[PDB]
Amino acid sequence: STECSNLLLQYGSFCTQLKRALTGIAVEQDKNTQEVFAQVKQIYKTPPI
Amino acid sequence: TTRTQLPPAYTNSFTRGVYYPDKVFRSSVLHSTQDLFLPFFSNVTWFHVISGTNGTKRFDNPVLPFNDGVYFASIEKSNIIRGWIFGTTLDSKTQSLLIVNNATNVVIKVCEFQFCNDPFLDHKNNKSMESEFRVYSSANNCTFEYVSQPFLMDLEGKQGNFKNLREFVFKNIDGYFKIYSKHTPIIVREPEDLPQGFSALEPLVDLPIGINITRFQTLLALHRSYSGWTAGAAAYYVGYLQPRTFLLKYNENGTITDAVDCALDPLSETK
Amino acid sequence: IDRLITGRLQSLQTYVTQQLIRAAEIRASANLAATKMSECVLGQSKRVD
Amino acid sequence: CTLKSFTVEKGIYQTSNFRVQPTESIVRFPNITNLCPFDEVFNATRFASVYAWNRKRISNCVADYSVLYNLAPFFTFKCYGVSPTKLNDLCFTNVYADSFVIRGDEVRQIAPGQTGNIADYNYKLPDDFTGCVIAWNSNKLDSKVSGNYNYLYRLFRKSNLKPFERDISTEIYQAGNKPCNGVAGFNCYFPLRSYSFRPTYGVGHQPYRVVVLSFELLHAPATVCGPKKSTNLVKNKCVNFNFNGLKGTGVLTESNKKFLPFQQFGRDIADTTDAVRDPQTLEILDITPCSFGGVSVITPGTNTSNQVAVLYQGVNCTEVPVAIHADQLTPTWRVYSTGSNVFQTR
Amino acid sequence: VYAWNRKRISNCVADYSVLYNLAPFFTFKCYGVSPTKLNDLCFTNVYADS
Amino acid sequence: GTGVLTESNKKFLPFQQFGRDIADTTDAVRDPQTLEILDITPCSFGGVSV
Amino acid sequence: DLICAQKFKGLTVLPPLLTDEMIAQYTSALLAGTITSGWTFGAGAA
Amino acid sequence: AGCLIGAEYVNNSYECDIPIGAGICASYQTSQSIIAY
Amino acid sequence: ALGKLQDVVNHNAQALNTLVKQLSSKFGAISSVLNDIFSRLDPPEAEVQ
Amino acid sequence: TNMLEALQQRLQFYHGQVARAALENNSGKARRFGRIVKQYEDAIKLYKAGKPVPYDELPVPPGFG
Ligand SMILES: *[C@@H]1O[C@H](CO)[C@@H](O[C@@H]2O[C@H](CO)[C@@H](O[C@@H]3O[C@H](CO)[C@@H](O)[C@H](O)[C@@H]3O)[C@H](O)[C@H]2NC(C)=O)[C@H](O)[C@H]1NC(C)=O
Ligand SMILES: *[C@@H]1O[C@H](CO)[C@@H](O[C@@H]2O[C@H](CO)[C@@H](O)[C@H](O)[C@H]2NC(C)=O)[C@H](O)[C@H]1NC(C)=O
Ligand SMILES: *[C@@H]1O[C@H](CO)[C@@H](O[C@@H]2O[C@H](CO)[C@@H](O)[C@H](O)[C@H]2NC(C)=O)[C@H](O)[C@H]1NC(C)=O
Ligand SMILES: *[C@@H]1O[C@H](CO)[C@@H](O[C@@H]2O[C@H](CO)[C@@H](O)[C@H](O)[C@H]2NC(C)=O)[C@H](O)[C@H]1NC(C)=O
Ligand SMILES: *[C@@H]1O[C@H](CO)[C@@H](O[C@@H]2O[C@H](CO)[C@@H](O)[C@H](O)[C@H]2NC(C)=O)[C@H](O)[C@H]1NC(C)=O
Ligand SMILES: *[C@@H]1O[C@H](CO)[C@@H](O)[C@H](O)[C@H]1NC(C)=O
Ligand SMILES: *[C@@H]1O[C@H](CO)[C@@H](O)[C@H](O)[C@H]1NC(C)=O
Ligand SMILES: *[C@@H]1O[C@H](CO)[C@@H](O)[C@H](O)[C@H]1NC(C)=O
Ligand SMILES: *[C@@H]1O[C@H](CO)[C@@H](O)[C@H](O)[C@H]1NC(C)=O
Ligand SMILES: *[C@@H]1O[C@H](CO)[C@@H](O)[C@H](O)[C@H]1NC(C)=O
Repeated sequence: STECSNLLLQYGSFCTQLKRALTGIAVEQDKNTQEVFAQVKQIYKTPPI
Repeated sequence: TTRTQLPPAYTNSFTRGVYYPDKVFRSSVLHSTQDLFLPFFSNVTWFHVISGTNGTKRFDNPVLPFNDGVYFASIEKSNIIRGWIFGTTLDSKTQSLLIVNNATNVVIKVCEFQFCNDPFLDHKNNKSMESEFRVYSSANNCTFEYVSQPFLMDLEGKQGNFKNLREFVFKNIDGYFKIYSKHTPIIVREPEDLPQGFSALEPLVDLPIGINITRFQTLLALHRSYSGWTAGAAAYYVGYLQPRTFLLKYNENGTITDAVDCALDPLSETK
Repeated sequence: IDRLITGRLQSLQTYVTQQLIRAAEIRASANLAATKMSECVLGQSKRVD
Repeated sequence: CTLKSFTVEKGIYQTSNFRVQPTESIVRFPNITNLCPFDEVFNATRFASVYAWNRKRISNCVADYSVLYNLAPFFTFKCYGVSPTKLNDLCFTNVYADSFVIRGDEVRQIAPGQTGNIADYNYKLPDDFTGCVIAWNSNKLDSKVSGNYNYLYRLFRKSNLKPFERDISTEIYQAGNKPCNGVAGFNCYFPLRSYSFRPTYGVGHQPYRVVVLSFELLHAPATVCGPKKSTNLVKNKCVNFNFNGLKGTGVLTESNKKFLPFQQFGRDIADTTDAVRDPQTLEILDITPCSFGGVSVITPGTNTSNQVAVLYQGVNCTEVPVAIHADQLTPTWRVYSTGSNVFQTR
Repeated sequence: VYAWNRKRISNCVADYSVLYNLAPFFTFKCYGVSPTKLNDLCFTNVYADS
Repeated sequence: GTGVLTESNKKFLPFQQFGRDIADTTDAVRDPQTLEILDITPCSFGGVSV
Repeated sequence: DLICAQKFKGLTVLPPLLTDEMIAQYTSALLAGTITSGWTFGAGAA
Repeated sequence: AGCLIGAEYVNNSYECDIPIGAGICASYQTSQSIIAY
Repeated sequence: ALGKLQDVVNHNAQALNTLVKQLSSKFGAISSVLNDIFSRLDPPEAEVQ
Repeated sequence: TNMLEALQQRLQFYHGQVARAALENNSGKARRFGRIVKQYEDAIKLYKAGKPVPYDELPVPPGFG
């Protein structure tokens, strides 16, 4: 519905901060794993024995 | 005459063709507007008028369709370019526009009349009243008239080395007509192309004529050979207009220093 | 249609708020998990229980 | 009152907000006083036909619409997007009066988003049209006993007209596939037909003189403002202003803005006209709302004592003291001028 | 008015321009549907009470 | 509406005309002229990042 | 048919930056460090 | 994550500069072009 | 390296900027200026406007 | 094609002539067109009512197609 989008454009920038909040949440989720797991600078390998 | 058809040329529009979308003053803000605009780096026609074959008339004045707007511009030196006549069908029946530049008068005329096969103006004043009205026979039913100061305030070339860059954007919406202009000299013209610079176009008149316009025609101002009818060297550019979204950057003084398109490229959309 | 748009927009805003609250809770849990990993896997912790 | 308790514990409390009430009101309008020629439009001997509706250009004049309300006892004045009295009150820039004559059956066709033979063929209104339509009976004025044929209306055309577009086409209609370039038998037809107004018809078929006004309210130059007395401008004071209908309260001061000749209204980051141009003798002016802020109380507790201290949040003491007779809100609520020394904190 | 007739109309094509072009005097106040949009989109059941 | 019309295996019963999904929106429609069942799906949109 | 309905209403899911294989590699590296080095690998060279 | 246009994939490993998703990241490296890895 | 403090400051500034720019939203209104509406619409319609 | 098609073609053609006379700003010629056309609608209402439509009573038609 193009006309619905046209009339929604009059509502101002409301999807901007919603998109920003969702992107920030996604980045936070990525950083959570990056911080909890990537705590070693080297990938140590167990010996064959 | 038996003029031979010339191949159309194209030129990059660059970052040209931006005008103030409203009378409201904004300073030090990055405003985004949705209006008719000329896309950045767009192909624009490169019509060039000159005395071909060293004395043969060149009728490079085609009936360019108006569509939604034009970006008429030139690197004109002296007053040889005149006339921005419009017309739906370009006959006696159809009501049509008329914009002469006789000396220092625009004389905006909206009347329906017949048009000559090759309308033109005479730059030199007629001796001893003037035959400059050869473009049309006589107006029949006149609806609107407007006389004012000339649309150009540029000084004459004098010795030379400098030419004007009169840029015009014509917009016809909701039974209205609007005019924007801006002039500036040019330093080097070896490629004969629009400079890679930013220029802001300001409104100067609004025409409330609610007329159907579908074709655009331009005229020339040549008096006589100095065989037949000849003129000097000149060129004008036309750029078609389509709806676009533009982000305008106002400075402290309120002029548009630069602007960025929204659909030219992914970087532009990101901006 | 404005009534419908307002309702849908409010529903989206409520969903975003719930997502933000859940993201804050998950971030707290991830910070606790990272602290536990650092203090128990990378070393021996004298903290009781 | 804020805590809803007769006893207040010690601490800081935010009660309300203080605002400098305007000292007076000033109205600024263009000083041109010539009356607009609306009487000529509404009193013309004969109106133009509907297909070729006349367009009238109105500028640099003051228009009093009250004459329309008082006179012409029979009229229809249903208006779009503006109140009548407020229309008399507010300002305009591009006012245009169109006049034509149609029957009383199709008077409703002069409206945005409506279909009909005149609506589609003769005169079309934009969907976002702002302005009034004025219609009145003209059976006495425009109906000869034999018949009135001067008024012509269009009935056939290939495509509908855009809003605010006038067609004076007289070419032969293309009713059929075959071209004829002239009126003939099978299918040639003619685009516009004629009226036959006579007094003997009923009210539905009686002629009606319809006048429509085109209005746009951006009002940057505001050359056709209505009848309003212009008072002397007041600078550097919280005074109500009426610059070309821009009702509001604030402090007007000289501006460093370099307005371009076409530019008339200044604005800010968020849709606030912080700069205005005087409709009178040219003067670029800034608009700033007069001093406001939060009001806080530093009571040490009701039990300990009734003495209180007031903290005005984020306002310089010099320009907004307590002893000014301007009565900056709550006239009875006022601290003593020199009860204690006034301390200016960050 | 007390014994208003009820007429059932179905399985047919409806053109509402007849009420528009003809019957010069009327009152076409309508609820819940635009007149042109009344004439445009598809219906299923129409009841005529006169 | 706007979408891509394809063949549908969703067995419409003789009385059944339309078809919805979990998202409480129309998903299938039967052709008003021929007794053919179609499922309407929006053409792929996705999202773009730079 | 559940994810498709949400996707058709503009409700997409962004894949995580770290795949399951990389998380498993991190866990294996942590196991190797805590087995072959104790707590020394957590405060410098293993 | 999806379809990537304008970058070249290389059989090399580097630290993540621009996180694309699912273990792919992009960067501006050597003439000069955007590389995914 | 002070990403967190500048990030918090940017969040606060962006929230304030969004809140002040939200006044440009028509929300489906005839205009975004209360004074203009009160100067052109009658109170019966200006109330809902 | 009976007679209604020819009658309505006659109506449209003489309405076009009425427009011609009205634009020409000559009164009597338009008034005689008005009498002729009103006689035409009288013929229309006579023919639609079932009564036979006269042919020689109305003025001789031009070379209609
Ligand atoms: C272009 O201009 C000519 C000249 O006026 C128009 O021709 C005139 O058209 C009108 C209406 O069709 C008529 O004028 C009438 O003429 C009679 C004398 O015949 C005179 O009493 C009035 O002046 C009256 O208005 C007439 O056909 C014609 N006038 C003449 C003198 O030939 C023509 O209509 C115009 N073109 C358009 C498209 O309007
Ligand atoms: C302005 O006039 C042009 C004719 O030059 C109109 O274009 C016609 O439009 C109809 C319907 O859109 C088509 O059926 C015709 O074929 C068009 N004519 C030609 C020559 O192509 C146009 O509709 C008019 N109005 C505008 C542009 O608003
Ligand atoms: C350009 O042409 C217009 C129209 O032809 C000239 O307008 C004339 O203005 C004078 C003075 O206002 C009038 O007395 C004439 O009636 C106008 N029309 C004419 C002469 O046809 C205008 O003067 C011309 N420009 C210059 C510089 O002379
Ligand atoms: C805005 O306007 C000011 C005021 O004129 C400009 O400042 C002048 O700039 C010129 C050269 O650019 C100097 O010669 C003057 O001395 C300046 N005057 C003042 C008062 O500063 C300024 O350049 C304009 N443009 C911008 C972007 O500020
Ligand atoms: C049109 O003309 C009439 C009279 O020809 C104007 O009527 C005015 O008001 C009353 C009529 O009841 C009388 O005082 C005079 O007839 C007029 N007085 C003045 C001062 O004009 C009417 O105002 C004119 N204009 C319209 C109707 O718009
Ligand atoms: C512009 O015209 C030239 C001339 O043929 C052509 O090569 C080029 O592709 C055109 N560019 C655009 C954007 O149309
Ligand atoms: C009237 O207004 C004009 C506006 O340009 C101004 O120039 C002129 O001085 C004013 N005159 C008076 C008497 O206010
Ligand atoms: C104020 O508080 C003190 C502390 O409890 C109490 O003893 C005293 O009675 C209070 N004042 C009054 C007037 O009750
Ligand atoms: C208050 O205003 C006075 C006079 O303008 C000035 O001297 C003083 O510095 C101001 N104080 C503050 C805190 O701005
Ligand atoms: C990169 O690896 C792929 C395996 O997916 C292989 O097909 C390709 O040839 C390799 N390219 C180079 C340059 O090693």
